[PDB]
Amino acid sequence: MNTVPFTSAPIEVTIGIDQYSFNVKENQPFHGIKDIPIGHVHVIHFQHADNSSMRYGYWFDCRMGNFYIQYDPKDGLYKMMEERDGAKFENIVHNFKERQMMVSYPKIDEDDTWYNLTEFVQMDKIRKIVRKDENQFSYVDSSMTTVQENELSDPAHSLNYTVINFKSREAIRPGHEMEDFLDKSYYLNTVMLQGIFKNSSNYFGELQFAFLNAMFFGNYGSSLQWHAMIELICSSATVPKHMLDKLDEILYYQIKTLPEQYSDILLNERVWNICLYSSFQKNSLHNTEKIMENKYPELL
Amino acid sequence: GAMNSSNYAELFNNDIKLFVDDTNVYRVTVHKTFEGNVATKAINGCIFTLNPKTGHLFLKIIHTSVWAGQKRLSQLAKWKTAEEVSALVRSLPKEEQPKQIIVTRKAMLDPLEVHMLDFPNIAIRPTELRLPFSAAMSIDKLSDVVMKATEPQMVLFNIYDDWLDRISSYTAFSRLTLLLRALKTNEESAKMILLSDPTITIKSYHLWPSFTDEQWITIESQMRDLILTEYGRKYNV
Ligand SMILES: CCN1CCN(c2ccc(N)cc2)CC1
Repeated sequence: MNTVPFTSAPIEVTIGIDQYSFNVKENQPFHGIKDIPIGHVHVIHFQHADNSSMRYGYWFDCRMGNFYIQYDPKDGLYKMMEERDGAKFENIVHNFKERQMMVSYPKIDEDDTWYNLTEFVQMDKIRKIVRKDENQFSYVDSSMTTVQENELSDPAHSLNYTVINFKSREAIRPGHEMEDFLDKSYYLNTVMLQGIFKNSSNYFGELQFAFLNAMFFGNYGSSLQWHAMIELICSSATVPKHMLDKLDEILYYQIKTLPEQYSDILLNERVWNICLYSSFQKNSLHNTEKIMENKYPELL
Repeated sequence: GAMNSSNYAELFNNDIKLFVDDTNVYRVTVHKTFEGNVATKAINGCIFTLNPKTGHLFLKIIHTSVWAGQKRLSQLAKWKTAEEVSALVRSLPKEEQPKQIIVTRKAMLDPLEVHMLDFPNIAIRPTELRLPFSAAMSIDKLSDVVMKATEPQMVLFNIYDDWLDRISSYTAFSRLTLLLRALKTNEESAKMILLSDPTITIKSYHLWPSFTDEQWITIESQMRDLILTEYGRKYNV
């Protein structure tokens, strides 16, 4: 188990760690989060009690270094940093644990939710979407725009998701206009899977990362990418059977975890009704269709 | 954006534009089979592609052989239309290619946009006008060349005959849309109006009769009468 210590908590803030969250009061004796499962990426995220505007956070993998949080009073935010002195870090953590000033990552033993939400998410791929090469962890917030959003304004602070555009020359073979627009299997299998992502695991990893940024930060740009990647699969007549079975599991757990009160802005009625009821794959997503119909029958 | 009554004079400026109407591309007769089921028989159709400033009409005749062995013909017809319009543009010299294509039905927007991806600078636009171009097959010479075609064929017409020698393109388009609205609402009456006087003829190289300026005013008034009438006969007013 790993630990992310906090130097201090000078401003009142709601802190999230993956799907968990807790409230820290201004100048409360909080010195971080312990018992974090090794083997998964994680996200630690923040919403200040005074400016609910800008949710922000950090994706990280404890196997890639020793990370801690320290508030910056000039930039006005909690910042992740790496401690290179390993003995200094072990000493810090052990003292904070001895004084019991840390919250425990509160995982139920039965509970596979976080695994199921991050199965294909890799830190190395996150760092290519979020370019900040000097750090091992990646900052994301509510306002960051995507590369595709900037084509329709600061490039260093963008989410470089893979661009998907159904009315584009990349998506449409000359002479197969109708075929390729109405059946996107060419674009899915040749252009994106074989050509760009290389395999379905990387495709699913970006899809899962986009969903998590949409849910945790309200990133609209992440939401468009998430919906686009679902729609490209559902609108392909020819999809490997293992990919469809895995997509059904992925989406099931995403819909299960979504806050009921955020479906109004996080779910797009069009894509979902098309995917579940009109598309080639309308009969291939049994688990997802069942939870959607029992949890969000209004949208449909 | 969408074309409507507000931006109506834009049709007659000097930016090349084309209307595309697909309503006569896929045409069928519905009939009973020997078993008492219903079946369709396709008949020849046409794409109606019109420059409203010049009157130039690119009439692409759609021969029934293009449907042989195909499924979902109403959907295919939209894509066939877009393929043929795209081929037409590519065949024109750069300085004759349109800067906008206005489709009369919104279902043509995605098929035409996908076929024109090579032409990012040509705007594809819908319209809120309810234009009467479906009635093009009520023009006898247009119907004749469509129904006689034995193979795919493009035929070029000027749907304004020589009117632009005497009137503006705004006025010519208004006359055309009035004539076509009439033919659409009551074809028999409309055609009686246009031919009643045997002394007024249709030149071999024209589509409409050779009316004087004064006779066009009479004609145009008779078409307005017809359209308002039928609008009573229809709504009892
Ligand atoms: C009732 C209004 N709906 C409009 C569509 N919807 C939506 C959700 C996500 C994205 N990326 C785009 C759109 C929000 C809810």
